[PDB]
Amino acid sequence: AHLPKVAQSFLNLLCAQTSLTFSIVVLDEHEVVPVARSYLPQQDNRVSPYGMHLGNRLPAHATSTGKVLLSVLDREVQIEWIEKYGLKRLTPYTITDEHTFLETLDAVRQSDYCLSTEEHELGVIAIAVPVLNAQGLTIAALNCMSQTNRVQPQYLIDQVLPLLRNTANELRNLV
Ligand SMILES: O=C(O)c1cccc(O)c1
Repeated sequence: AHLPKVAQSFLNLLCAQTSLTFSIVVLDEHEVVPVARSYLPQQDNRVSPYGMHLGNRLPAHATSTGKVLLSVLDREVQIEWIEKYGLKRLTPYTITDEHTFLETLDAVRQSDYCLSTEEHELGVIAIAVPVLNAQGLTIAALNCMSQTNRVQPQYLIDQVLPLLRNTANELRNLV
């Protein structure tokens, strides 16, 4: 896929609303790649953690995005994926057990969102949702990253998640 241009407007929309950082993320093998991000120069600075700036590749098993994108696959394909690349711990909170990681991916499947709190880098939080195409294929993930000292976990649940779901929903018809 190569359609990050029409999405740039929705992301700035979500940021001007909430002062946070939104992105579209693509799964490549075992790392996930940001392909668009919300940028408003009048209020956002250009210094950002690992992966909040566009370009950087992060491991799938520690990001809210990456866990969302693995939940779609079948269980045996997930298993064959955890076998290949493994789960290297990065913070005191990374999911490194296998039975635990499968039961998360099944819960992110059923529930359609993933909140990951400090599971890749200390002081960073994110909520992600799947972004589908017309055919219903999961094609990317849309996520909201911030620092745990500025945003509380239920604001992400109570407020961001509704907006996230509306925005994913209106992309579906355009991609
Ligand atoms: O959970 C994420 O998608 C995420 C995004 C950026 C940095 C990070 O540590 C995690």
